[PDB]
This record gives sequence, C-alpha cells and structure tokens, in this order.
Amino acid sequence: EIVLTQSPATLSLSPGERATLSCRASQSVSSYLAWYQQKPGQAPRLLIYDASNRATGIPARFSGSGSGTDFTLTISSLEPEDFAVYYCQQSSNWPRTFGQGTKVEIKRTVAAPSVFIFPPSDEQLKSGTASVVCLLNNFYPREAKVQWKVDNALQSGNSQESVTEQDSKDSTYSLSSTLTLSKADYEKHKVYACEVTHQGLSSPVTKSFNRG
Amino acid sequence: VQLVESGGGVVQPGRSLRLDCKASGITFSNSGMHWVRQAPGKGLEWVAVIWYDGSKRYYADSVKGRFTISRDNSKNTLFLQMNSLRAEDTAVYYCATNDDYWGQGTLVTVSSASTKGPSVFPLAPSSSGGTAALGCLVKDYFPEPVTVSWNSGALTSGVHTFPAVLQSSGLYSLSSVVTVPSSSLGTQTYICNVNHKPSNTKVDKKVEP
Amino acid sequence: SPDRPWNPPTFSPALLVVTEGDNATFTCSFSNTSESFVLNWYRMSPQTDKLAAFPEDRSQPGQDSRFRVTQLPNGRDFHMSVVRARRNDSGTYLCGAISLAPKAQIKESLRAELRVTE
Repeated sequence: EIVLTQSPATLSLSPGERATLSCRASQSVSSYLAWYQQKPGQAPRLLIYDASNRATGIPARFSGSGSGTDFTLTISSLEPEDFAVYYCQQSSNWPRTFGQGTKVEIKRTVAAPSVFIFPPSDEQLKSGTASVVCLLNNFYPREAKVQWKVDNALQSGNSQESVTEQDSKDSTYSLSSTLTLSKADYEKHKVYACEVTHQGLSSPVTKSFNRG
Repeated sequence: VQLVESGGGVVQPGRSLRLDCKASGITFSNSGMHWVRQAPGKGLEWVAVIWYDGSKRYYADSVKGRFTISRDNSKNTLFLQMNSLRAEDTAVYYCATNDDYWGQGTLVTVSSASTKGPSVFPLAPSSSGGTAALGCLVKDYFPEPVTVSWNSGALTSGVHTFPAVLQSSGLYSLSSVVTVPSSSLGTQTYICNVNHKPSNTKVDKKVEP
Repeated sequence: SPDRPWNPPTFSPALLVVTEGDNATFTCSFSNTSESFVLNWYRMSPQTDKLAAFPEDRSQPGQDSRFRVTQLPNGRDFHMSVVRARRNDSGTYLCGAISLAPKAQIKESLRAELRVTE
C-alpha cells in the first residue's frame, strides 16, 4: 500500500483567499493522483483527476498541480461552499489509497472559551456510577487541552472528549469532556478540577468543586 | 442517473451481511465499479473493485478472504458479500463507478451490544459570565441516533448537542447542553426531551439548579 | 481497463484544400448508443484549441461564429465546418469524443490538415 500524507491538518481561511493543499506519496504514482471534496454527512465529490484534468461541471477556480511524488490542489478565490474536508487518491496501482484528508476551516477572530463543570447527577449515583462533565462553549481555534485533576492528583486514561461542528454564524467550536468514575472511587476523594488551555487563554483556567 | 445502495444496519460479530448497489440512468454494465467505506469520524478507505465484465477483481488487504465483490450486469446491480464481520468493519459503504459517480452511502454498524434505551441524567447549572449553562446527559444506549429537543423545540438559542461517543461498554453516550441567562433560572422552566426511536424511548427531564 | 474499451471517432479528409474566403468542411463519423458523449472540434498550434462542439456550446459570449458542428440525419456522421476561411486558418485539425461522467474520458481522431489558397 502507498502512503499518502496530506498537509496541513486544518486550513483556516476566508471567502476569496487562496487555498493550497499538499499531498506526499511514500512512492511515485506519476500523475495518477485524484482529489475529492467532502462535506459533513455527504458523499465524496471528485474535483481534480490525473492532477491537472478538472472534473466536469466543476468550477474553474478549482485546480491542481504536481507530479510523481508531490501534488497540490488549489482554490483561487475561496467560497463559503468550499469549506469541507479534502482527500486525495492514487489510481496508480492497488490497493487504491486515500489520504487522511485536509480540513478547510473557516478562519475567524480568536475567542477564548467558557468553562463549566457539572458534578455527577445525584440520580446517576443511584445507579452506581458517576460522570463529571467539563463544558467549553464558543471559542476559536479548535486547539484545546483539558487535564482532569482530582485532589491535586494526576489523572488520565478516563475521559473522552467531544467537539461540535463549527458554528454557522459564530464560527466557533464547543467541546465537552466527560469523566466517568465508579460510584465508589468517586466518593473516596474531595475536589474535582478541570484544567483547560487555549490559545485565547491568557493563563490556563481551572474550574472545580467539592463533593459536599 | 444514480446509484442506490441497500442491505445495511446492525449485525453481531462473525455474522455475515450483504450489500446491494443498484445503479440507474447510466450505463452500469459497461462502467467499472468500486467499494469505499469510511469509519465514523475518520477518513475514507478503499475497499474493493470489480472490472465491468468481471474478468478481474482486487480487494483491500483488510477485507481479503472475508468480503466478496461481484456484479450481475443483467439486473444492473453491484453486490458486496461481507462475511466474518468484525467491530472494526463498522463504516459507511459507498459504491462508485470508475468514472466517479457516487451514491448516498449505506451504514453498517458491527456490535455485540443489544438495543438499549438511554438513561437521562440532569446536569445541574452554574457557579459563567452572566449566562448559566445547564446540560442533560444521555447515557448507555444503543444504537444511534437519538433526537434531543429542549422544551419541545421551543428553545434553540444556545443549544449545543454534542456528537455521541462510543465508550468501553459498547454503548453510546452524549451530552446536550443549553446556555441561558442566570437570572432567568426559575422564571422559565427547563425540560430536556430525549427520544430513542429504535428502543422506543421518549423521556423528558426537568433540569433545575 | 476496468471501464470498457471505447473506440475513437474518425476524420476526413486527411488533407483538405479550400480557396480563401471559401467554406471548408470535415466529416466526423462517430457512433455510440450507450452513455452520453459530446463531440469536440480542435485545431492545434506550437496544444488544444476548442473551436466548435455538439451539442452547440452557448456558455461563452461572442454571438456569431465561423466554426460549427452539426449531426447529419443518419445520426452517425457529423459535419465539422469552418466558413469564410482565412489564410491563417490552415493547420492541424482534429475531432474528439468526450463522456459526461465527472472523471470524463476523452478520445480523439487522427488529425487532418487544411489548406487555404489564393
């Protein structure tokens, strides 16, 4: 299998700006590279095949280049429609291999998040389990770190994050990290703290509470 | 001018299943066909290909010996036989011609988990910046999806419903949160609305600080 | 060859000589029942230049025209015609067939030459 690496991971632009996306092969596919477009909850859309040739009924602003190993898809004047995830593909040999894809993200002003911490539902305990939720609403960019700290102590291997898709109007994300602990171990500690770090934060802020 | 797929949904491990892709308003019989899946939240992965007549076919290493790709050119139907399915094979399977006509995609979920209704737990609010945040936590249900409304769709501003994440139990869990003004807590009652249609479950939770 | 062998169109004559200001015509006979193909007319240079095509392209402005493509009644042969031929209209001409799939694949005939006297 050939390994297609796409760069960058995310691209933050605005309507009208240039867009250049790169794809690197573990090997040489010659010109057999293709480029696809995908929006959330949809099927892949062909854009450029054979690295130059543009798909039919595809806007002129879309183009491509590169040969052999490295190739570049380009969007001259970016459009609000064009914000999506872009994968390349090689038809050289088998198996046909895609890339991880590059995400073209809407670029906005930098807004720091809002940190909220929710103690385990009283009733959720009646079951024998506890879940702590650290909510982060309305921020940008997407980069965020959340360290769970119980009683000054370390912790990890527990939590799972989730982040909503980019807001339509606002253009910001939202993240919610959950911490699920046995009802027992939950009760044998004191403070539950959520430490968050964001490029909009002048200094990492930590929300917490006590079992009582 | 389409490709319509079929034969998806939930199946236990090791149990087989078979996809059907019926093309229309094209010439299927003379085009070549492909199979491409994608794991949820992850990129696309090529699966298999069959030449238009069937003279040759190639697979992905991940599917060898298990999957089988074929076509009946008479009925203009592409077939995919998926045998010995593993939980990892969970994906959305699209069919596409070599000339790149793609379908809607068909969803196949592989899990040993039974169909279970969600537990719904309240998330107590505030202590924020002038606004209060109150969520509801929908846990240990299967399979997806679950519709959530707040006060029967009568409150949408500040509503955020996070994508459900699959957890070590093999059961999904998510959190739906809404942002409201602090001072309003108690003049305006907040009730969460949970629906899981397959499990046939509807729950309304009254969230109070 | 996953898709399927699709054999290219043809052109005629190999060398066409018309007086200048006069009308020259080439005949492209292409037949496919299956799918949807669009015929294109070309002339090269020191390098494809698209002159006409069928169905007639209305997309770009520029009103009248010299180069035009039309299907004959038998529904196999097509008429490739430059009218009011200049002296610099001479050069390597050709035709090609094009599919309608997004990944559309093109095949061209064997190029022919035109000469304009006077």
